[PDB]
Amino acid sequence: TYKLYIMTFQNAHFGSGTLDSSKLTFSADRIFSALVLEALKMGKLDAFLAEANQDKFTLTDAFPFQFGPFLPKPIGYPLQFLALENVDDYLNGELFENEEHAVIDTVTKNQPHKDDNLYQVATTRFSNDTSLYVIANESDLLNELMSSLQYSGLGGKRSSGFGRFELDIQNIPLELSDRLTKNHSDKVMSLTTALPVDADLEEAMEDGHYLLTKSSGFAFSHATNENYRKQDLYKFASGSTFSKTFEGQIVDVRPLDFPHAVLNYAKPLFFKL
Amino acid sequence: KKEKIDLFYGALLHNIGKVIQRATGERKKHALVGADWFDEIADNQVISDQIRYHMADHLAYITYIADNIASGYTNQADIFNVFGAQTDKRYFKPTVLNLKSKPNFASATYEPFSKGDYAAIATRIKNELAEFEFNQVQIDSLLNLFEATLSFVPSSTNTKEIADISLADHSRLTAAFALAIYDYLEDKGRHNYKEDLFTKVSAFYEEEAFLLASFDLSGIQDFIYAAKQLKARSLYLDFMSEYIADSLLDKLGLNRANMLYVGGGHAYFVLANTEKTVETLVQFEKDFNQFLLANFQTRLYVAFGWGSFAAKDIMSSPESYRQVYQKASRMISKKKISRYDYQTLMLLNRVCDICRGLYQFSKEIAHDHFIITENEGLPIGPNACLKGVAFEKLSQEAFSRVYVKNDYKAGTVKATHVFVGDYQCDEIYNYAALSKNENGLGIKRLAVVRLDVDDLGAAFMAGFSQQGNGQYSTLSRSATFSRSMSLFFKVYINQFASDKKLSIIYAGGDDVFAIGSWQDIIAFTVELRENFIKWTNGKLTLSAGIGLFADKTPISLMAHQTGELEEAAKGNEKDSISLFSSDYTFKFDRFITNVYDDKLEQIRYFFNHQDERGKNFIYKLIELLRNHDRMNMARLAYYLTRLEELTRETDRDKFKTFKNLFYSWYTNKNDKDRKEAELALLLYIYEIRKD
Amino acid sequence: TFAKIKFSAQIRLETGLHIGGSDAFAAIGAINSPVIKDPITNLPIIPGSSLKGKMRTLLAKVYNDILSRLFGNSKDKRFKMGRLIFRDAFLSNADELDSLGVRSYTEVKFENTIDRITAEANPRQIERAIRNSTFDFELIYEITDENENQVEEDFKVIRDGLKLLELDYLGGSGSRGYGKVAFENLKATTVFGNYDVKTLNELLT
Repeated sequence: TYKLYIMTFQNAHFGSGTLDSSKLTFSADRIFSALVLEALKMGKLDAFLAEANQDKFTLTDAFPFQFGPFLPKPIGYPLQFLALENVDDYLNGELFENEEHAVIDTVTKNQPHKDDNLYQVATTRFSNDTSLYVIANESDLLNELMSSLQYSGLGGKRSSGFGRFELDIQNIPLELSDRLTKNHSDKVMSLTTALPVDADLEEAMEDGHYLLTKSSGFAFSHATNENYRKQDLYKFASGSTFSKTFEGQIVDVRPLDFPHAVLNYAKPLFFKL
Repeated sequence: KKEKIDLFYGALLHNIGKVIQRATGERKKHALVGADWFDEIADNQVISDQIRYHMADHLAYITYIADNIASGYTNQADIFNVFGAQTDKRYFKPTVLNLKSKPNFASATYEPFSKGDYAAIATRIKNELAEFEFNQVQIDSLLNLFEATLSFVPSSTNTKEIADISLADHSRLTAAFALAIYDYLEDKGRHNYKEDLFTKVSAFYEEEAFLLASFDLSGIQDFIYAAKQLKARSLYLDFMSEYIADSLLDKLGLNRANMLYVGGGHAYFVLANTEKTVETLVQFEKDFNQFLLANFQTRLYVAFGWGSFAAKDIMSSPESYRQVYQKASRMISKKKISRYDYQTLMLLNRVCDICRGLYQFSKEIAHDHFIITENEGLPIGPNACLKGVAFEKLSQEAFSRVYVKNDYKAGTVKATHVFVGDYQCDEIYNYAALSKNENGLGIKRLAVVRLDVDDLGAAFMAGFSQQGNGQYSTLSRSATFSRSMSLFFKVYINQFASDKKLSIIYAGGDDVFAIGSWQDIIAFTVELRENFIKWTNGKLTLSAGIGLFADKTPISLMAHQTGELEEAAKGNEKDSISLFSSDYTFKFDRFITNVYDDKLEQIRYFFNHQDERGKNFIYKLIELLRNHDRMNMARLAYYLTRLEELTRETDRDKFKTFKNLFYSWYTNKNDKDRKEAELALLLYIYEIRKD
Repeated sequence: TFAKIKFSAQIRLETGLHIGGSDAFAAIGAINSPVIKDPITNLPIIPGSSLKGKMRTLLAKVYNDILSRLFGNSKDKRFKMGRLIFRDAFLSNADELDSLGVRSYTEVKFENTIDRITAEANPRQIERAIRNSTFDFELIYEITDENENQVEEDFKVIRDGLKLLELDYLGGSGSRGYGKVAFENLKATTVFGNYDVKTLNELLT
């Protein structure tokens, strides 16, 4: 909708299931949980939840930004990322390279006294020009929380360096912003990990070309004293193309008998093609 | 079913006279010879009359049309005569599959005989055959008998274009088409006559019967990744890829030999093209995928896809055959993208059970007989459990997956052979504490091979595209090529690992992963490549990465690092081996005939026949090979001439010969003989290190 | 009252350091222990985990809570991920080492293991950084509602943990050299929010 949110990382960690494997990009789950925790660290959780439950609030997944915006590959029409100029060139039939945006390398770490803790952490070290840019509805609240995030890191194993970034809030190129909708009816692509409400699951599962991601893991909490695993949901990945747009939800994936709500941003944001 | 069983046995014994026409030969027709030889074997009137009239009793016309659609003295040609070079002949020598002996690599000089030992094979057939029940229970072991014996004798063997497919594959594919014809005709209902549309008109060829079904066990590779347990997990997926085929043919009115390619994840079939078949395919796909949801939860997914092809599409035509595979793989890819039913995700979104099973199966991995039980453990299907048993048995079987033997293990009924597995010599925590030679010197190093066939997915459907724009590319040639690759990489590898201190964890041709002890690991890789290229006469090659690791290390880091090595080998020319590192990626032929057989023998022959030069000279040569300025040529020249004079004048001549060889492959500009010499010195100074 | 009051210093190696690596294939005469490095720039780094753990184990020797709220604890519900974000440290003086003539940013120290009788040696090549390398060190501390009674006490632990890391080695094969380090230019500055940094920069330096 509104402006991009360019994020220059230099050694982040975006774990996909295991600590030993980073996945070069983070879904809207992770940026929304990051904004919720940075709003809870400040005094403004309820204002951000009032903005997020409102319909106009958008978040999309992170995609590489070496000089221009990239987009996920639309599943099934003719890679994993396309230049914003090369989307319509790809969809009519062409071939591209999956450009090296980062080096995903593992580092061996230990805990020396314990003599059984010998672990590895996979790090996506970006390549001196690549950033990630969530697309969002611009607000003073959101820029406040996002410029708070850039000194608090993003992803996994932060407080050990991994994930600390810096902002550039740039306007959208005008050939991109034409194609960002939520209510179009013909041949649209989700560029965020969404999940339809049950009235649209039928129409999305029938005429939709998609991918499943299992969003699971532990629920971070300052109020539980032990760590409980979330409710392990499955959702449509980025680049999933559909018959038309759907209306998604913020899934409550709270543990059983749990104090606060563990949310999950699966509201969509779409790209026309 | 009493019609279909007799139809199947007659369709396999279609051409059994064509081995009896050879052993104790005559001039009379092979149909009469087989149909009179079969009369001395249990005297089934329907099957014998079907053999009487296969090459001219409604059942015999099915066999007559099945021979025609299956088709499309002189010894059997090899299947790799047809790939991308029109220059070899290289025929076979028909004896047996022994399954525990050395292969019969096709020689270029075996074109002549085609007569010698067929009496012994015919006596084997008469011996195991004649006392037969011809029920549907014994419908299984006759295919195993044919692939054991008739697999290296040729088919019709006249000088015409085919010359290649065996008798055990022509008969197999004929039984496939015959059962498909019988199902299409009996579920269309009209069968009066069978002869009324087949023998008298050829308008039956131009309509869509015969759906070629297929599937793909997606997520097989990431499911696999405490190392014998990894072999057990890969073999678990292999038996699942068998049991899907077996149960899908059980739900139909079929058995095996309605089958093609198996192994890995892919499999291909030939079915009826009735409505009954496609609704039971959709039903079986739904049922097995909700099984996989119940146990594996999207880590595994079966996607059946199919294409209905007319009979004249295979008869010839070169492009519509790949169009049939295109329709198939398009449906497979569509269901691979669009995984699930609606409520199977709605219901889905709101110490261990099967890992205890895989632990017990990792215990039972050492057996040979594998049994399908109702409730024993290791579920491999809806209402199915999988157990590994010895001959202390006879507890409620439903199939017996006998192991790679398939003839001596084929003594029990209901025996499907499986080709996987074997040679775990010692446990993996001892392979680096070995190597430990009898002289007592060598470096304590695990090694691991990952080798794969280069250009293999291109090979299965485009290898036969070269020789002729009107490409050969039969259904039967693709079947025999897949059978050759599964017969090489999953059986014969256990004989190339005969006494070589290693353990082969999994092997399918798509990837072969073999941990072991490093001298015999490199020897195993060299023997595997040379035996492979004698097996295939080039035109199809393999590339390998051989890591090297100390003991007490993981097998995830290890497998990943040598995966990076095999990928750096893939990037070279995809015919290449990368020993130990991201450099050192040699071509495989230069590694064999210019590192082992040329440079390292000339290094070993020097340093074991002289006493004055030792390790220190070798280390200082390794450094000059590793730096290599223009100045280090002069510095190496000075060093070697300076060590000429220091020798005893009795070894000054032999040191002078080594001086000339080392300086000549140091100052060679081409940079081949320099890094090859560096690796030869690394291996030599590895294999002579003490404790 | 939410503030982030980022510490920024210069890690000058007063003895060259060797913070480890990942065990890979080493050849015969090659390096038996290379340093951890940047994959894209091939320069020596100091990971933030190797200052967090080192400073934490040094402050655990002094302070027995005070320690859990700076370095986190997966138990103790109020101190889970507490109040400090470390960062990887990269070479700040890459050009000042090109000025005074230095070929490589790493040295290779040859070394051995004379093994008591037989008294046969056993060599070793380990890679170090060099002893005028200076690394751009950052450390983000955070102010919140629970902080405001205990902010001053959390600087007499950070400054004390840097003073301890001075007179200890840092990251690797120390206790026989290898780790001596000086912190230059301790200064704190608010990079988000509002907090007076002049009161603790007096307590620093």
